Amino acid sequence: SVSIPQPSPLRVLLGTSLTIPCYFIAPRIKWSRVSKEKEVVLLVATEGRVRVNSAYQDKVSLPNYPAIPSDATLEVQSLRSNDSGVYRCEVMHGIEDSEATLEVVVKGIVFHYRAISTRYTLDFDRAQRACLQNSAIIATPEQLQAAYEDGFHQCDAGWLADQTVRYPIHTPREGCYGDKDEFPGVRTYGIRDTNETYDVYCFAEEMEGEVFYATSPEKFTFQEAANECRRLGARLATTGQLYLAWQAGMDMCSAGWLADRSVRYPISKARPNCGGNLLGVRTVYVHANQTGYPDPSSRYDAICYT
Ligand SMILES: CC(=O)N[C@@H]1[C@@H](O[C@@H]2O[C@H](C(=O)O)[C@@H](O[C@@H]3O[C@H](CO)[C@@H](O)[C@H](O[C@@H]4O[C@H](C(=O)O)[C@@H](O[C@@H]5O[C@H](CO)[C@@H](O)[C@H](O[C@@H]6O[C@H](C(=O)O)[C@@H](O[C@@H]7O[C@H](CO)[C@@H](O)[C@H](O[C@@H]8O[C@H](C(=O)O)[C@@H](O[C@@H]9O[C@H](CO)[C@@H](O)[C@H](O[C@@H]%10OC(C(=O)O)=C[C@H](O)[C@H]%10O)[C@H]9NC(C)=O)[C@H](O)[C@H]8O)[C@H]7NC(C)=O)[C@H](O)[C@H]6O)[C@H]5NC(C)=O)[C@H](O)[C@H]4O)[C@H]3NC(C)=O)[C@H](O)[C@H]2O)[C@H](O)[C@@H](CO)O[C@H]1O
Ligand SMILES: *[C@@H]1O[C@H](CO)[C@@H](O)[C@H](O)[C@H]1NC(C)=O
Ligand SMILES: *[C@@H]1O[C@H](CO)[C@@H](O)[C@H](O)[C@H]1NC(C)=O
Ligand SMILES: *[C@@H]1O[C@H](CO)[C@@H](O)[C@H](O)[C@H]1NC(C)=O
Repeated sequence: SVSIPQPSPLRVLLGTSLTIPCYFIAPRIKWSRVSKEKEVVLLVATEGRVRVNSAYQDKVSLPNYPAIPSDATLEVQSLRSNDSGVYRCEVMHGIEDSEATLEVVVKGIVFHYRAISTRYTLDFDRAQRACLQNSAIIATPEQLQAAYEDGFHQCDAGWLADQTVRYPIHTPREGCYGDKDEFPGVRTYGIRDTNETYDVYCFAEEMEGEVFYATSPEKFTFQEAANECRRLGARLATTGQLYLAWQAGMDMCSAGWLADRSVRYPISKARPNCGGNLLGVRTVYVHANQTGYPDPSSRYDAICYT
């Protein structure tokens, strides 16, 4: 008689802490998560002891077990996008066993943003407006830490909502060592004066509409792309909306204009000729050091948003 007294699905933000109450009426508690075609066992508990999946140590626990033997409440800390899925609370008592499920959707995505004024040109105030102009708000360290645990690697320092300047690193290297040297993790410069200029990390929570490509035989200049999205009853998508679209699996091997006068394209399948065997939002720059948005007269597709 296992029950989870919560409506499904449950939608929570990236970087927060989750609590799934599970009650039931010597028993063996087993928590699992079903995401795509895979299933992961989070923890197993019996006789007052909790064995936790090695990769989820300190992240998941039973805060009320075994102090209350019939309370299998699960707590998940530092919610990532890969912590989304169908959570199963399973209890066994001898040959008997029942279960309850709850689908959890972790909303949001963190992305690095280099502005049209180019590298390290955003002070704390302009770092905040760049996110607002891209369907997002400046990210918190908790959100950046969660994105790093999802594999985010970016060797560009950027402002954060707590007036710190950080960047996440998985593969330490000359130029990306920071304060942490060869150990992986999110580097930090500490709290910085607001007049200092860096990039920024933005957190896009959600979007109501859909992102789609609009093209033509001879492509579009930036202003022609803006008119084409308008003609179709839409508008140019922002960088934040493209990242959310990519997160939902959008793939298009063609660069296109965005509302911030940038040129990007999403890649969800790693091919050599499309994205260079990399996944994510690829940005086209003028100079090889990833500086300078393309000239507005350059011809690209239009990335629209309903
Ligand atoms: C105050 C005080 O004092 N403070 C303190 C501190 O101190 C500090 O510290 C700091 C630290 O931090 O440490 C420092 O800083 C530093 O400093 C130094 C000195 O000065 C510096 O240096 C640094 O900086 C850095 O550096 C670095 C280096 O350099 O290294 C850098 O790095 C970078 O990073 C980044 C980020 O992560 C990255 O990204 C990079 O990398 C790169 O990248 C690039 C890019 O991205 O771009 C790349 O490239 C690329 O790649 C890709 C991939 O692979 C590719 O893809 C590409 O290519 C392309 O591709 C494409 C595709 O898509 O694929 C193509 O296209 C195509 O094509 C094809 C053929 O044609 C076609 O097919 C297609 O299409 C298709 O088809 C077609 C036909 O066919 O027809 C058509 C249609 O269309 C379709 O269908 C196409 N596609 C399309 C779509 O269209 C193309 O072609 C190609 O091109 C690529 N690109 C290229 C251009 O190539 C690469 O790879 C890579 O590499 C990196 N880099 C490198 C070099 O590596 C960074 O960034 C930076 O940052 C600094 N740092 C920082 C962070 O800042 C300072 O100094 C001091 O003061 C301390 O520390 C502490 C403790 O003690 O404390 C405090 O308080
Ligand atoms: C997190 O989920 C994204 C979704 O595409 C996936 O690409 C990435 O590999 C996942 N990371 C981890 C560490 O599971
Ligand atoms: C910010 O202001 C301080 C104090 O006025 C000044 O010394 C410093 O050069 C400025 N920083 C930058 C990055 O311009
Ligand atoms: C990037 O390369 C271009 C072209 O050589 C150069 O003008 C520029 O100074 C370089 N660095 C930065 C930080 O823009």
